[PDB]
Amino acid sequence: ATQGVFTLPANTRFGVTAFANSSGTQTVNVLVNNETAATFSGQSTNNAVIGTQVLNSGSSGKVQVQVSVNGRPSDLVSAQVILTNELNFALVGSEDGTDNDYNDAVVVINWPLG
Amino acid sequence: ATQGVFTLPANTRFGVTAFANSSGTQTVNVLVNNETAATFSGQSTNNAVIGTQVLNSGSSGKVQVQVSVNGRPSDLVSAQVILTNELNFALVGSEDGTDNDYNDAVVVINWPLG
Amino acid sequence: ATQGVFTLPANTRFGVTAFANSSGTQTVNVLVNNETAATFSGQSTNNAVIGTQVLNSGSSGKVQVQVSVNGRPSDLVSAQVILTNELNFALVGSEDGTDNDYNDAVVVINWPLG
Amino acid sequence: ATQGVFTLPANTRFGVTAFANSSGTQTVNVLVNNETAATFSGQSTNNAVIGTQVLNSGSSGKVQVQVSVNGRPSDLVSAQVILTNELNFALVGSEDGTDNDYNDAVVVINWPLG
Ligand SMILES: [Ca+2]
Ligand SMILES: [Ca+2]
Ligand SMILES: [Ca+2]
Ligand SMILES: [Ca+2]
Ligand SMILES: [Ca+2]
Ligand SMILES: [Ca+2]
Ligand SMILES: [Ca+2]
Ligand SMILES: [Ca+2]
Ligand SMILES: [Cl-]
Ligand SMILES: [Cl-]
Ligand SMILES: [Cl-]
Ligand SMILES: [Cl-]
Repeated sequence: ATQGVFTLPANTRFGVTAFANSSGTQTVNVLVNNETAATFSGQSTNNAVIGTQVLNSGSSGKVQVQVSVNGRPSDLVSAQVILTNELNFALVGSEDGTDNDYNDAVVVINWPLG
Repeated sequence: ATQGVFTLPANTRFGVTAFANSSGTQTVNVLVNNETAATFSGQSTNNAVIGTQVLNSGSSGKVQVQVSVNGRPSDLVSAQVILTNELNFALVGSEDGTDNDYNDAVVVINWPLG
Repeated sequence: ATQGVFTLPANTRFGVTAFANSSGTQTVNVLVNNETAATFSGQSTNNAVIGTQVLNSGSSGKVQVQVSVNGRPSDLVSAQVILTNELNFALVGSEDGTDNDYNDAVVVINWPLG
Repeated sequence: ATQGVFTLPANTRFGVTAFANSSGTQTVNVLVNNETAATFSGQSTNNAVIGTQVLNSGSSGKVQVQVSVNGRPSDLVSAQVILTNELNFALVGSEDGTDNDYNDAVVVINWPLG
C-alpha cells in the first residue's frame, strides 16, 4: 500500500520534522502538490532533529514524504492519528537496511499550528 | 482518563521533543522513575522546537509528560501508535486556553533509537 | 479533553460496533445529528459484540459515542487512526470502575464502507 | 514493510473481529505462533461481521493476520494504537482490487479482555 502520502486540510500551515537513527546519512524530501518544498539531511544514531520547517499544504492538501540514503530510497511506513478530534499527526518511519528498526529516518507532520 | 503517561519497555533510550504553538510560555516536564528527568521551556506560535533530548525509561519504563503555562497545568491528550510492530510513538497534545486546538505544547516521544 | 466525538466526512456511511468486557451491563449510545441513532446493551466478560450497525454521518458529519452502566456515564477515551490515507477508524474505550482497563465497553467506528 | 503482524503480551486473551466490504468472499486467517488459529470467511458490501472469536496469544505473543480472496492474497495495511496506556487495538485493512478503499476485509484485534 502507498505510504508517506497524506491529505491535509487545504491551505493549512503544518510542521514537518525529521529525526535520524542510523549510521547512514538520511535525506528526507517533503513534497507539496507534487513539488519538493523542503529537504532535510543528517546523520545521527541518537535521534538528532536533522530538520524542522513550517510549510503550507496549499490548494490540494497533498503532502508526500520520501526518504533516501545516498540515492537509494528507504522503505516507508506511515499512519495518521487525530487526538480529541482536533490535533493531527502524520507519522513516517523508514528502513534503510536489514534490521527493520524502521527509525532510520522518522518524520512527524503536525497540524494545526499557531 | 489519565493522559501523558506511557509504559515504555524498561531501560530503553527514547527521544522526547517539544513544540510550542501558543502565546503562553510553555513548560514541559518529562518524568522517569516518577522524578523529573528533563524540563523544556519556550514560546512560539510557529511550532518551534522548545526542547529535544534523549532519556532512559529506567526500571519501570514509566514515562510521564506534564505541561503548564503561567503555573497552571494544561489539559492533556495523548495516545501511542506503533508502526510495522516496531516503531513507537507516544504523542501528547495540550490546551492552555479555549480554542481547543490542543497544540499549545506538542510532545513527541519516539523509540527505539539507534 | 472531549472524548468520543468524531467529525466524519459529511453524509458518509459508517460502521459502528460495540464490545463488552465488564461484570455490568453496558449501554452504548451512538448519536448522529445530535440524536441517538443506534443503541446496544449487554453484559459480557468475553468481548461479546453487543451490537453492530451501519449509520450515516449526515450533514454535519458529527458522530458521538456515549457509554453508561445503569445510568452512570463511563469515562471515555478515544482517538482516530487513518491507514494509507484512506481507511479510517474512530476508536473508543471506556471505564466503568477502578481497574482502568478501559475495555468495559469498546466501540469501533470504521469508514468508508462498500 | 511487513503488515498484519503484532506482538501481543504473552498468554493473553484477545478479541479478533472481521468485517467485509467487497463483492468477493473474503478469507481472513489469524495465526498465533505461526499456526492458523481461526479463519473467517464471508461476503458483504455493508460491513457485515464475517467472524469474531476470542483467542490466546500463547507463549510467543505473535499474532498474524492474512487476507485472501479466492486464493489471491490481498494487500495489507495495519497499525497498533494504545489509549490511556491500557487499551490496545491492532488494526488491519486490505485491498482485493483496484479502487484502493482498503476496506475489503477489515480486521480489528483488541486486548485486554475481561
Ligand atoms: Ca534500520
Ligand atoms: Ca536505525
Ligand atoms: Ca489552544
Ligand atoms: Ca495553539
Ligand atoms: Ca474496567
Ligand atoms: Ca473490563
Ligand atoms: Ca477495494
Ligand atoms: Ca471495498
Ligand atoms: Cl478523540
Ligand atoms: Cl503494523
Ligand atoms: Cl499512511
Ligand atoms: Cl495515553
